[PDB]
Amino acid sequence: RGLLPNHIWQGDVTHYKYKKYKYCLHVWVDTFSGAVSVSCKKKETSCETISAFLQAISLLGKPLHINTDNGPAFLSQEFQEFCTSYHIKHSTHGLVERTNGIIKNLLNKYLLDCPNLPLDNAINKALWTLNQLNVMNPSGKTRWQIHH
Amino acid sequence: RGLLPNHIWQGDVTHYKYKKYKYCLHVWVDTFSGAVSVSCKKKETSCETISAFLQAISLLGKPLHINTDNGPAFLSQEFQEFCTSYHIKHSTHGLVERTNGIIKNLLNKYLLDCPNLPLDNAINKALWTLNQLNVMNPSGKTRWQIHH
Amino acid sequence: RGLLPNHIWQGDVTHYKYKKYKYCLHVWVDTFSGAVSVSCKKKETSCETISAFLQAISLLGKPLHINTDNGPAFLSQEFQEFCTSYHIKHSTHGLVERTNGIIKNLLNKYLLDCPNLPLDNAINKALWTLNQLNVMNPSGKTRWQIHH
Ligand SMILES: [Mg+2]
Ligand SMILES: [Mg+2]
Ligand SMILES: [Mg+2]
Repeated sequence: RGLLPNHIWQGDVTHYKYKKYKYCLHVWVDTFSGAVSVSCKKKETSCETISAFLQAISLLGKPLHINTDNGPAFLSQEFQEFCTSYHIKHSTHGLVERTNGIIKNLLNKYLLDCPNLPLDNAINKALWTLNQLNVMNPSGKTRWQIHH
Repeated sequence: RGLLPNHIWQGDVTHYKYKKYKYCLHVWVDTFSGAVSVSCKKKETSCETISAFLQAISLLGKPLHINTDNGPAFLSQEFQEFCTSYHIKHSTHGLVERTNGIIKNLLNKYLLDCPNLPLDNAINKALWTLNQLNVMNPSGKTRWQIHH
Repeated sequence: RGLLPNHIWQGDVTHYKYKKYKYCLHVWVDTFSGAVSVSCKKKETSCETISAFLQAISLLGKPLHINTDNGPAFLSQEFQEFCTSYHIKHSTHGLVERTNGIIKNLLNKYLLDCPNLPLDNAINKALWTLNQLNVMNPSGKTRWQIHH
């Protein structure tokens, strides 16, 4: 739906069980490039949501428009004030699901390749692998090449 | 005073009290874009000054010319050798104060939003928020957009 | 041998003794820009090799072609599958040695400047110093300027 990179992003929190803890993967994806940010958090309150959103922006640039679900972190006064103050349009009207699934498959593969190592490493390598290594179809480009 | 990004930077150390420790915020700011680096350090010796300066350069690019105060870390043989070896003009002739103040206000806001979380997180989110989110006047651009 | 940045990289693991432990510096260098990645690892199995290679790619971009020695991490089924899946040509035919030496000299200098601080800090500052600060001859440019 975005017409160029950083026009319109989609965001949701998805859940990932590892060692009997259910982590909150905060996931943002550009609707034009398919480029992704994901932050592994223990929670999904406004303090973690704003934080993941800043991580995403540091990696992808500032979006003009974000679309989320009606989850309460996204509807909090803290998140609306953030978006208003920094001129980010926020609406609340599949890309994220499909991106979640690709993330989780890479995350699982990296956990098994390196079982000794922390969850954060696997998330990181999943993230960078998807954006920079993965060649997309029909374009022949990576998300990173289309985005930047 | 700089004519384009990375022509001339201003640098100083400012102090920030948190939990009865006075941290040294090493702050560099581009005089053209207003783009900022800040590193939270426990000290301001040459080893920390060179380190913050490398953090700044990794984030902003290499400057042609830096201007500092006469603080001893900046006048150390270690810092002069660094600047000489890598062809960075160093002179020792408000932008930093005003930038300090904006940093500290964002840092305080993030500490109160997230009281449970470490100082480093608040510094980081202050830093990225100021460079990438904040829209400057009359230009309508962020520091990041002007700088890069 | 590369005709522009990210055409052809050279990679090897070199060893660095610090406090009676022999670390594995995984080193990648672009044959055109001379730009470098180095990751300090405890080991050189496929899990660490793929990880250092992702660190390198995050910093330098995705290469078309990599050349390594016949070390077993590079010949592992895991590393060949990685290269095949993401369309990176891998051959197994001085740049790395000379780069190792420059890295190690900067690493030693930073350890002595800051003896109190961890090895990882010295590696990091060595890495960024070499890519961004060091002016190369006859070009007058840093590795970073040529690469990006
Ligand atoms: Mg949701
Ligand atoms: Mg001072
Ligand atoms: Mg070898």
